Amino acid sequence: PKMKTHRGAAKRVKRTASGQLKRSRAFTSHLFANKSTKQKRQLRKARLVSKSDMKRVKQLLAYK
Amino acid sequence: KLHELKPAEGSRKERNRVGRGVATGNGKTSGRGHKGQKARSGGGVRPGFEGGQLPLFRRLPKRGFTNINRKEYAIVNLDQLNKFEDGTEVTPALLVESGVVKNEKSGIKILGNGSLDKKLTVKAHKFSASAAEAIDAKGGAHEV
Amino acid sequence: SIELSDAVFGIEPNNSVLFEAINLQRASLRQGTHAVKNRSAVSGGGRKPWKQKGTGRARQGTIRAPQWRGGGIVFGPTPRSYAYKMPKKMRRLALRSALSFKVQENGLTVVDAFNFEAPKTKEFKNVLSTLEQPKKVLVVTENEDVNVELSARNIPGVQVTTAQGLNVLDITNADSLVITEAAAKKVEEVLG
RNA sequence: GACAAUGGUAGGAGAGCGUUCUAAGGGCGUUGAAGCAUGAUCGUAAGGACAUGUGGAGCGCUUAGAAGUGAGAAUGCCGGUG
RNA sequence: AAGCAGUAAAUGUGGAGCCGUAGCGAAAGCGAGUCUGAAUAGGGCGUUUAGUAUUUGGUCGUAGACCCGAAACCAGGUGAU
RNA sequence: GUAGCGGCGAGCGAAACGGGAAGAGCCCAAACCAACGUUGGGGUUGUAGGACACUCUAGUUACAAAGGACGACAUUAGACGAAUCAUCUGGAAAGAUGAAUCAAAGAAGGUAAUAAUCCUGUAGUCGAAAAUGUUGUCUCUCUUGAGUGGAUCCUGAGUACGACGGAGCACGUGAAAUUCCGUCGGAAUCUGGGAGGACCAUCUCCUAAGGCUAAAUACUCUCUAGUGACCGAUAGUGAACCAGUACCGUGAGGGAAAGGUGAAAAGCACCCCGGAAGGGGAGUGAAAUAGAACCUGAAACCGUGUGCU
Repeated sequence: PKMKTHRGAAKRVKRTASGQLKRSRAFTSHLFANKSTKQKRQLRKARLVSKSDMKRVKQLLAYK
Repeated sequence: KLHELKPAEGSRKERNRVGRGVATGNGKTSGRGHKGQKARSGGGVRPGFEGGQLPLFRRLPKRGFTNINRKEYAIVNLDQLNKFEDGTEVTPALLVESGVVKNEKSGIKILGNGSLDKKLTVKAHKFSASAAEAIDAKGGAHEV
Repeated sequence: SIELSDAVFGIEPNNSVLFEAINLQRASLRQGTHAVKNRSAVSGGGRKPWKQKGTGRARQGTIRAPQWRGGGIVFGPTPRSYAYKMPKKMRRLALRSALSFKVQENGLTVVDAFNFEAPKTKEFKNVLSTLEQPKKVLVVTENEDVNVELSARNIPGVQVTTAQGLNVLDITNADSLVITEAAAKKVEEVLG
């Protein structure tokens, strides 16, 4: 039948204009006294899913 | 003629059959390998991952939410309005008929991308700042 | 005498769409209605023929396994359908190309109305002989002509169709085309 | 014509042989079809013909389409015989 | 597309619907430019702004899914010749 | 595969709108009226209906109330129904060579071989004692058709709802509305009551706690008529043969193998070897190595004789 979509993946990425995926950053939940000021400033900027990971989870997000 | 039928060149290809002797190239193992999980009938691992280390979509956090009362507008640019002759009235009842708007979601919004070079009158739900002056630069008026 | 517009009967045939339409019509005439029995469908074979080990014999689980004699068939034929569809604009081209191919080889003649009063096969045979037509011929009518249809339906190689229901297989199969002027005009108008 | 290349497991790519059925066209057959046996025949390969014996009623060829399409191994299944 | 007509027929009608023509932002929202930011000051993602319907071939997912092979588990019954 | 649910993991997964098939709606409890709690009338609702007082006239037997009498099609047997003669091979002609005919009939099967014109049939038409279905034109059985005013009265009670423990809604008690069960408490009476995803206020929609209703939808043990780029005896139902049979088990239960003479039995009169089985002649047949262990008859394997060693 119809192919199902990974609901957990749909809550973490968004598709860009050229078909790429825009993701968020990790290591930002708590324990902020153990990280430098420069580290925390640069962890607030979004990134892109790498090409190595894209080849593995491309079928998961096909309706997105 | 029914007794000379020729399909288009380069439009048909014969399929591949495995396990039909060693001269074909896919005889014994049928392109699978030797003695693995992926060499058995029943597949391998899930498309995401199976076992192993933490998956990528498990070590990243969720972001944002969604709005129940979201409105989406069908956008028509200035260049797309050159079809209508100058000095005529343009209505959402006319843009749909003329073939410019296929699906009117919540309204018509005029975006000023291009060049008008016309003398027409258009009414729509919303207008952009750039499209407001361009319509009135050469003459005309807009009504909401 | 009369002249038809060159959009129909006056264009270069397109062999790709014609072949696709012929294949489509041939495949849509096919019903599967074929099936076999798999491992679960065959009667019996619930127990185990013998224990896993203890005697020198091959290990077996059921008496209805594929390698046995009388067991189920794996990956046989299954009932399904073979029909498929093609865009509407491409179907019109597949018919005009057939008509143009028919008219290029001088295989299209126009006659007046058929004022048949009674169904007579001999009269139709004579009028075919007078027109000097081959063994295979297709004739169209403006509507369903009952008297014309009752005759000519027992002569081999003779088939009758209406103006609206023109087929792609029929035009290609027939050797010659005989059309009435009213039906020719209706075909020129209704068909693009 | 002139030159250059052509050992190969896992595996990737391309061109082909053969079997069963269908559409159209065109053929063979009691003056003998398929099948079966023999022969010192033909093509680069899978393979294709011809003649002779048996056989007694169906079968090839060309272009397309479809698939229950190819067997030496599984202490494989059934029958026959050492 | 479903439906109606038509030979279980391949063909007409049927424009609910779907994809594309414009992106950015969690969102309000703005719009060839948007977000962050006091500040296009810099930076991220966009301005390619040609696709779409059907079908041959390759691969993946859901269904037993290339085939044969367990020690075991649950439910309903038959047995103290 | 959207919104959502989810050790937010594996995974589960909607509705309204819009396009179509089909498409009729009614009857009860109460206020009121006369008998002896009973039976009749009245009355069925949200643009609020009715009792009460006011001038006040379509049989629907598929729901809406329940039993029967009036002619036309359809099944359960059938009947008519066009057209060919020669020669060659052959045991046999339907094949080949030549000349004709029919066709609203060139579907199919059988005939000593491959037949539109040899047979049974097909296209078309006709036919029904008697039984059974559907239908439609009269019989027959019921029948009170309309609006302004609202004093007063009636409109479903251990019901709605709440707490505790569960279940079901796509929704795992979660901010969980909407609805069911068990226990315990427990309301109001058109200024009434419920809903619009906790809850309150304003607006909008509706009127629970009584009961029936055809059509579009799903399925095939059977009856008639048909089809297939479905099998052709290790295949197709386990079963083409008198198969759920042989046979195996205390029992529940399991479960096979086996089709073919020839067109026609015309199935070998008679002679010879025996005790018989079998064989050699003769005869029937186109063919008897087609002799009923019978169409063709591969391989493994078992025997006889020969050229070279």
